[PDB]
Amino acid sequence: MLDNPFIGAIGYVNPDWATNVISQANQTADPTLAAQMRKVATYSTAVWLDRIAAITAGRGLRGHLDEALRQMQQAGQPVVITLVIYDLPNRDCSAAASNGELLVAQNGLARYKAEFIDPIVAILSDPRYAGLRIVTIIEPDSLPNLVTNLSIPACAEAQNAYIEGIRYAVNRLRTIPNVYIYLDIAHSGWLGWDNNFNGAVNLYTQVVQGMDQGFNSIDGFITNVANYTPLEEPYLPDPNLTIAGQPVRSASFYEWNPYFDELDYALALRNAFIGRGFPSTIGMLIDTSRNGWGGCSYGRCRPTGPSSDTSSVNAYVDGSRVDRRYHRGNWCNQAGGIGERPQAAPRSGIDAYVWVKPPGESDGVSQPGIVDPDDPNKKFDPMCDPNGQSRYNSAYPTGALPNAPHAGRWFPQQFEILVRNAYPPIQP
Ligand SMILES: [Ca+2]
Ligand SMILES: [Ca+2]
Ligand SMILES: [Ca+2]
Repeated sequence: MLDNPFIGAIGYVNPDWATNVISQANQTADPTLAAQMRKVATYSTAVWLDRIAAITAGRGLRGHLDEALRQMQQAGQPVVITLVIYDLPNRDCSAAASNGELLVAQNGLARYKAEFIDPIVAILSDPRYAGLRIVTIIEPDSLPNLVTNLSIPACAEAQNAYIEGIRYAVNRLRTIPNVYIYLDIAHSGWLGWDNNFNGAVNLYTQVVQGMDQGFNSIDGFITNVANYTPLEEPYLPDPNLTIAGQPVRSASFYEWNPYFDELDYALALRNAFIGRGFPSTIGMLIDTSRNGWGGCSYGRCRPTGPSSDTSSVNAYVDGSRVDRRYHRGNWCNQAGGIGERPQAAPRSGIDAYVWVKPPGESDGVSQPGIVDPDDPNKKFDPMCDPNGQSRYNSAYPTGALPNAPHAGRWFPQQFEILVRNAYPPIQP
């Protein structure tokens, strides 16, 4: 097994995603923007397995792997393909409504094992795929809920199913020598606060210790999956900097969380885990699909330096931060921009920047009353209401873009915004 599966391999390019990008480019009048979109279509994105049907629907898992083989033959070098394993029972428990098809109280764990993990493992075990590097991102929005959201019944009731399900997934995937396993661990705006950070380190250490190969059962962790938090806040590098008598982390946007960005957070987690007994061979991934924050939205353009307004900590932070969301918890259909392109080993301790969430795919439908004919499990979430307030702090708007289709479906208005706001900007 390699120390870093992203070194010496090219990323899988999903033709089904690229087809959507190119279709929009062909319908885009501005020749420069259209050319930028065509360039975007050449980049590598992860394949999401978000329900049992996803295993065989369309080209299916085998189809993507066969396509990866073709790209590998064509390129004359290894291909690394990223798969998102995302179907735990009581999935996304902190939402009032789960889009997940499996329920803990109705044989969810057992079905997760037999009908989701098992057939995935059988396909990945096919000797035909031995030449690939297969990266599996394990269950976004699962374990972090057990740190912060146990007050929510759906989360508290799912605890042991999450633990046993993730252990089962990793234990089975570890039997396949070219599978590289990264556990999802949210983002800095979720687990950055001291109590959450320590709670997460404790929890993930317990979860991994109980796996068959203990601390050797995984290859590392991933942050920022499907979120927008920047890699770096270059103009807020010191969370303890005093402005008007107070440290900048005390700003309303941060609420005393000292982690303003994903590099600080991912590297701190990695060091903490190594301190708990994980081998230094672990590496972190960060999803940079939508965290560039170029262009302008939410009443601001990207800052080009620390704010000149040192009159209050809020004025300073709000004028200095690259993440210009109204509130850090605003996760749905944000007017952000594409971030750093997928790349291997950008920093010591970081295995790669990856595009896990595929840019252009919706985070959720923007209003209730509309049922997805292909998945009646997908349900409107008020965080996606362009006219609504955040459920985490009602003083702030959701920031969600209007006219969004159901989650996973192509959202051309956001895709155009994501390309225009790319940082670094897309070059045709
Ligand atoms: Ca490694
Ligand atoms: Ca089965
Ligand atoms: Ca920083």
